[PDB]
Formats: sequence, C-alpha cells, structure tokens
Amino acid sequence: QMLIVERYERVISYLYPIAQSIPRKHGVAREMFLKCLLGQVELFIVAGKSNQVSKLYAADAGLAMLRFWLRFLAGIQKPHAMTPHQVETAQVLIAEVGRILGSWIARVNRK
Amino acid sequence: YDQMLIVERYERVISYLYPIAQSIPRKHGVAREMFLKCLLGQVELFIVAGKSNQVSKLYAADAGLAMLRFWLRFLAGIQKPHAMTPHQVETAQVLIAEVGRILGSWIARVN
Amino acid sequence: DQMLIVERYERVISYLYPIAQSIPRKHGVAREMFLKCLLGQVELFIVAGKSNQVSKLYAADAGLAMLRFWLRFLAGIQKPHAMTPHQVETAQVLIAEVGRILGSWIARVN
Amino acid sequence: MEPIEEATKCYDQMLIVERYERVISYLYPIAQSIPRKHGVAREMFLKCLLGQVELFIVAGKSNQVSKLYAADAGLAMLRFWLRFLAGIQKPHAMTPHQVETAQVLIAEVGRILGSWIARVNR
Amino acid sequence: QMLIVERYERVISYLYPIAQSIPRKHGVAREMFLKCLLGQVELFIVAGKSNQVSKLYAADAGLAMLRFWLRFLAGIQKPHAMTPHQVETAQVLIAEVGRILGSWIARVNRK
Amino acid sequence: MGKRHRNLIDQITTWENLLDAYRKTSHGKRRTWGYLEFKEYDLANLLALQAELKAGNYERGPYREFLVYEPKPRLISALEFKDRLVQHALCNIVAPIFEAGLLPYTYACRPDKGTHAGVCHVQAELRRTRATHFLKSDFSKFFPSIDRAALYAMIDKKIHCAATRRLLRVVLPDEGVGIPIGSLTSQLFANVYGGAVDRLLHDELKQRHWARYMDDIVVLGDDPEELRAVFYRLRDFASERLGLKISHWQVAPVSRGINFLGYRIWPTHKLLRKSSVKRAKRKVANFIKHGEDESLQRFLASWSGHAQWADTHNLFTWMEEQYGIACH
RNA sequence: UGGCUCUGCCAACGCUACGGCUUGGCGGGCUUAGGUGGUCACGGUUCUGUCCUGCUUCGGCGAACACGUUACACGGUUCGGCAAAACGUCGAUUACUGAAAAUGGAAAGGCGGGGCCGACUU
RNA sequence: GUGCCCAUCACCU
RNA sequence: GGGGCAGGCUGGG
Repeated sequence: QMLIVERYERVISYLYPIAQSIPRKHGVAREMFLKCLLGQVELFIVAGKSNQVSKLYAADAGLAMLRFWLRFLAGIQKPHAMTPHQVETAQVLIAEVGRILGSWIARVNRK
Repeated sequence: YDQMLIVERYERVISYLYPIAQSIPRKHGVAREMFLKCLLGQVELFIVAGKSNQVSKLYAADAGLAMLRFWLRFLAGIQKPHAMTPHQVETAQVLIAEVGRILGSWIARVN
Repeated sequence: DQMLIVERYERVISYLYPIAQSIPRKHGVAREMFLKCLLGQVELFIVAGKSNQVSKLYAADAGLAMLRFWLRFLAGIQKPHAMTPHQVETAQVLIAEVGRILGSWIARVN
Repeated sequence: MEPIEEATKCYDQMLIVERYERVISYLYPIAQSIPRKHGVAREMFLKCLLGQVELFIVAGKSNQVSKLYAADAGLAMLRFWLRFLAGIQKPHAMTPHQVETAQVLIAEVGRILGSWIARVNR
Repeated sequence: QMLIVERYERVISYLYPIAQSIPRKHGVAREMFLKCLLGQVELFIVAGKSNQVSKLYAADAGLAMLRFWLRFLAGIQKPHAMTPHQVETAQVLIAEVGRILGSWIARVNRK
Repeated sequence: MGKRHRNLIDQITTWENLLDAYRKTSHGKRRTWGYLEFKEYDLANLLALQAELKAGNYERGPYREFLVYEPKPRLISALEFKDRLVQHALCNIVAPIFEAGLLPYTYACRPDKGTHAGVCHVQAELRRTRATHFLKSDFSKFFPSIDRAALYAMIDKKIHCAATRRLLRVVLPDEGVGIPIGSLTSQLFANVYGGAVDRLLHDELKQRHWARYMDDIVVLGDDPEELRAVFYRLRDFASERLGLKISHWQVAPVSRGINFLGYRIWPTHKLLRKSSVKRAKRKVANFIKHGEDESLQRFLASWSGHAQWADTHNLFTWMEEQYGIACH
C-alpha cells in the first residue's frame, strides 16, 4: 500500500538494528530474519498493486512470521539476540502494521 | 489453539534443530541454508495453515514436517564433516512427531 | 514496450549497482537483497513484456516500488551508511523515469 | 506402538523420496566435490538435488497433480544438472561413469514418479 | 521441442565458463546470471512438460533476461567484464535458442 | 553362554540392537509401505518400540495373512515392520543362544550354514562313511504342527530371562499348534523345535551321519535296517514329544539319491531336482518368448548360483545350446 | 564448499554523510553397509508329437532327457591324529548361596564335533 | 511375507 | 491303460 509500508518501515527501522546485532555465529538466521524483515515490504507492496486478497494474506503470514522471528530471536537463538523488551517494542510496531493490514483485509473482503 | 499450539510445539523443534542447523559446516552450507529454511520456514507453513483452514494448507504443513524429517535423515547421512548425529535425529524426530500429532489432530479437526 | 523500459531501467542499474556494491559488508544482506531487487527488476520488466497478464506488469511496478523502498531504507540504514540522501535522489529520478514508462505501459494495456 | 504417523501418507511420495534419497546420497557427495569455483553451480545443483525432495514431498501431501509435474520438472532439471556437471563443468565435476550411475538412480525415481503421475491421472 | 534444451545447453556451455569467471566483486550479479543461465533449462523443461504457451513465454522472458545479463555484464567495469566479443558470440547462441523458442511459441499459438 | 541367559531383554532393547534389528528389518524392504511409513520417524519409532519392549507392553500387531501359490499354496502371514523389527531384535539376542546349541548338522536358517552347506554336508558325509544307505524323513506340516508349548519348553530351557520369555510369548503365543510360517521368530523356533530330533539323532540314537534342514532329515547309514530303526525311533519321538507327523520317509540305498534341499545328492554327483530344472527351463523359454531376454540374464545369473553347486555342467551346456544365453 | 555482518596493511572499479565504505591484492583469525533382481525352503481340459512306465525296505522313490539323469571329477564336501582346552549339550534355570533364586549361580561328570593339531591341497 | 544362497549395481578401504 | 516332457485350446493372471 503506502501507509502500511510507512508503518512497517518503523518495524524495519527498529528490527534491522536488532538483526545486525545478531552475531556472525547466527549469521544464517540473521540473513533469514533480514529477508523476512526487509522482504515483508515486498509482500505489502505487491498486495498494494495486485489487490487480490491472496496477496494480502501472504502479507499477514509474513507479519506473523516476523512475530515468530521475534520469538525465535528472543530465546531460541541461544545468545537471545532480541531482548524481551525489544520484542515488546517490536511487537507494538508490528501490531500497528497488523492493524492496518487487518483493516485492509476487511476493506477488501467487504463482500 | 490449533495454530498457536502447533507453533509453540514446533518452536521446540526449532529450539532443538536450529542449534544443530547452525552447526552444519559451511561445507554442507547449501544443505544447511535449505535445512534452516525448512526448519524456520515451517512456521510460515503452520501460520498460513491457521489463517485459512484450507486443509490443503495443513497438508503442506505436513509436507514441511516431512521435508524436515528428510533433512534429519539427510544431515545424518552427509558424511563430509557431518551433522545431525543419529541421536540428534532421534531427539528431533520425537519433537517433530509431537508436532506431527498436533498437525494430525488439526487436520482431523478440519476434516 | 519491454525494450524501452529495460533500456531506461538499465540506467537505474548502471547508477545503483555501483552504489549497491558500496553498501557495506555490515549491511550485506540488505545489499545482496538490494542488488537482487535492482538487477532482478529487469526480469520483472522482461517477463511483463515477453508475456501479458498485467499482473506481471504490476509485479514490475511492485519491484520498482520495492526498489524505491530499498533506496529510502538504505538512506539511513545505520552508521555504516549505504546510500547517501543524494544517491537516493539521483536514483529516485532514474526509477521515476522507468516508473513513468511503467505507468504509461500499465495505462496502454488498461 | 503403531509407528508415528504422518498425515497424508502417500506410498508413492514415501517410496519416491526413499529412492531419491539414493540419488542425493550419490550426487550430494559428488556435488560437494565440485571445486570452490563452480560453487554457484554447486549451490544451484545442491538446491536442485536436495530441493527435489521437497518437490516430491509436497506432491505427496498436497495431492495435486501439479505438484507431481513440478516434481517431474525438477527430476528433468536434475537430469540437466548431470549433463551440466559432466560436460559444461570444466575441471570435471562428474566423471562419465558418475553420470551413468546417477542417471540410473534418477531413472528409478523417474519410473516411480511416472507411475505416480499415472496412478493420479486415472 | 527438446532441441531447445540441447541448443540452449550450448548457450550454457558458452556462458557458464564466463559466468563462473565473474569475480566475487560482482557476485550477486553472477549468482543471478548463473541462476538465469543454468535456470533457464528449468524454464524450458517446464515449458516442455506442459506445452502451455504461458510457460513458453516464461522461457522467452528468461532468454530475454539472459540477453539483459549479457548487456549488463558487458558494462560491469574492470578487467572483470564480459568482453564485447563474448556478448556478441553468446547473443548468437541465445538467438538460436530464441529462434527455436519463437517457432515453438508460434507452433503452440497457431495450434 | 552361561547356560542361563538371564537378562536378554536388556540386550534386546539396547538401542544399538534395535538399530541392528531396524536395519535388518528394512534390508530389502525399503520399497514397502511398512518401511516407508516407519522410516518417517524411524528413530522416534524405535524409541517408542525400545520403550514398549523395555516396559513389557509390546504387543504384536495382527498378522496380515495373504497366500502365494507360485512356490506352493502357502498361508503367508506377514507382520508389520514394527513387528518384524521386534522379531529381528529378539532374534539377534535369542537366535544366537539357540542357534549355538543346534548340533552342527542342522543347516536351516542359521548363519554360515545353508541349503548349500547342507547339501554339501550330505554329499560329504555320503562320500566319507561310504554310506551304503540313508534315511530321508520329512515333517508333515512342520510349522503348522510345532507344539508352541513344547517349543516353549526349549525356548525356556535357554532364555531364563523372564521378559525375553514374555516377549517371545508375545511374538509367538505359548498356546496352540502352529508356529507361523513367515516370521523370523518362527524360522528360528522351528529349527530349535526340530533341533529336538537332532538331539534324538546325535545324542540319543548315536547317529553321527545326518543332516537336518528345518523339517527334512537325512540320516546316512550302512545298515538299512538300522536306519529304519532310527526312523521309527525318530518318528515315535517327534510324534510323542513334538507332535510332528512324518509325512514322507524312505530308507533308500545311496543310489536312489538323497532328495535333500533342492538337490539329488549321490556321493559322486549332485543333480538338482527336476522341478527346479523344469521351472528354470520354462522360465527361460518364457523369457525368450516374452521379449524379456535381459531380466533373463539376471534370472540366469541367479539360477547359475543355485546350480553352481549341482552337477549342472551338462545342463548348462544344454541350455546354452537351446537358447544361446550365457549361463555360466 | 568461489565463505566471514573480519580484522591489520596496502592500493584503486568506484561510492562517499569526507568518517569511511566498496573492491582488489596482502598477512592473521574464524571457517563394510545398502540397492536391485533371481534360485531353494498358477492351472484345467482334450489333442499332436515325444519319451517312461522302473523301483519299493511299501513309507514312498522315481522316469519320461541335465542323458554318462553327473565337467564321471572334485569342491577344503581332503586325509589322518586327538578331543585336554574352548564350544555345544545333558547334568541344571540343579548343587551351592540366600527367607526366597529373587533377571544369582556353578561344577564333577556324561555325550558330541562344531573344536583342536598336523599332512596335503586350498 | 520369512529365511538361505546367487547375480548385478553403487562406494571407499 | 497310466506317466513325463514340448506344443493345441480355455481359464487364472
């Protein structure tokens, strides 16, 4: 869209510094996290053009996957990369883009 | 429930296998990157499954778990360096099986 | 037509690829993803031109929009900067040119 | 006890994967012998070799013939990779014998995929 | 038409040697060029397992993308480029595959 | 090995043994629904099987009973891969503590003795001893008549581990008269059972020139009246003690040939059985007039192994003259 | 595994927010088992050739062309000597120990040859 | 489906 | 007369 991406830019702007703090050791998880984080913009964008709700649910799945990545980076990554606080603040930003995605889902499935 | 439960049980698979999948030597790096994409990427399969209830989405969650079991088998084979020791396969297969049980119950619920 | 957009997008690549190779190793994932968005949007245009679903002409638009995201993202990515606010301005001009062509092309199909 | 069941059990997917695991078990060693240079070809070959299992597996669980044909296309791409690793790779990658051996294993998986495609097509 | 693959396999046989050549410096371009070159076989293969003109156009797009890669790799700077000869002497190879693809597209289009 | 064997369920359920059992169970069967459904979570399955066996909650799944006629009208009850694996895990600890008390001249289902070491033993023991005569006997319906009760007085004078014994009794109940044909557990326990007649031939009866292959028992002699005595004593025993009826028996001069184990074993030659020839002759002829002259090379190579023992040079020349194919 | 979100140094495609970054060299660090087959433990009827129709200890074994049913020659299917040991087996889940053999536990001995030792061959 | 052998197939000691 | 071999013809497959 435009506003979802601008609100998701805040997620990236918060999480990308967190994703760059992940040590070399967990470099492949980082690359995968960064491709989930920075690659969700493409998911939002492609839904923005091709308005089919199919593309809109993939954006939701990506946000949900990004929420998993917060869970994963906070704990499953052994040097728990994301501190619990950072998960809380990130989940607030993801929730804001989640709200917009939900409203957008609703606007599309009006009938 | 369902998606939330499956993911929390699958987080145990990731929590077990991500350390194993980060130990796979750069040598077996494509296998590792593909294993990590299968391990961390099965969450997306579950996530998509509990955003549709399309029972095909929970079957492709089963396909992912089956692919993850392949990866265990494969990484236990890979003789160069080496990876998932037969035990690590045993432990992981138990975790994936618990996730398999939940996926089966979820498939049946939807059926 | 695909030939025109691609020749004008080659100017985006020719500008951004040097810049996208200069994105620090620290921001290596972002760089490799930016490079795969930059070179790789050619495939989006080319697929759009050598077929026709419009969806492929939208996926080309989404890629240009993602490339614009990457510019704004790389501009102020961190202390290892990647793209100066200026390099973004120059690149946005070239992407705007291919944006205009894509828009006209979307319109001519519509 | 009753062995830990997966859902959507497809004998054909299970059989094809066990037989394709032999392709991997043969080709993965010689995919990893491909030198440092020709690493992109190797990574792409390894993603074709190790990633064909996912093609079979998704074909088995998502009982849709499209995924079976996608599995066939991947086996055909794997056959290309043998051709490529033999001929186009310059140091060597794959000795002519190894292509002959691998093509036999892929042919076995090809047979099973064909039978599976056929049984679904009916 | 599986002379397509066996006429494209000489494009590969020409372009792969000079695609491996592309230095790590131009590594993303190389990986993407190698994925375009070696991965066009899959495009042809999928086209020949279907004879759906969509897959035939995707094969055409890939050959057009491969032609882009030649022009891109030409202007890639340094003693690392594709020499102007090779760009021309591969565009000849790709043109041969292009001719066969065009005929194949036409064969399908005028059933 | 200690005449007590009193802790085998510890070794039967050793992970290292169930992995051997698993690899033995899957060997050859890696293209079956059983292996491939088990292979999925193989080591998690062996962890719930190990822990079923260790607990004494292993229960053998129902026999899937089909039947083939190509060898002979049988009644083949299969077991689930889980069940054939438990049997393989038993018959890795329990088999070598039975197959070690089997007198040397039992040639059935024990490693390093076979059809081919048996026919050779008979031929050999025919050459030495200069047997003038021989008793060949055979047990009516052997497996379907094994006591499964006086069997578990032999599977219990040796197991002494009261949990192996209860695993043996799950995998084969201690009541009835029918050891299932098509069980690894059952090949073993039939060799054991019959082994009772071996220790009525070699121990009692002091017969030193014999061979038993599961239910068939060759007993070379020199006095054909003694070999008829031996038989009477053998039949009375195996009827009174083991509930085995002797289907066919004969006390032929070593001149009739000992129709033992697929061969016809004189001291000097060893013709295979005409059935085998005719089956092979017909198999070859069919292969020729089926366009399948490439799987025939595989069959030929096989039958060239079953017949490398037999004096099948003439026959191999003859089959090379009739069809051309490279026999040997 | 053409790595490293990795450093020191030196350069220059270049890019710089002028700090650097990029990139390149240059050191250091991090990096037998299995598979597949195939032997051994589908018939029914008349017909046309083709051969057998023998044996029996009465259980059955054959035969009818593997045709010298046999590579008419042996397989280590060899020959001796032993049988102490170890193995097997009975003794024995006995004696013994201990309330109980309870997932302890012998042996003397008896029987084997499966074992042993040579020879010659493998 | 069970075992015993045979052949062939990979793959290094 | 019976019997085996290889072909007739019909089922199984």
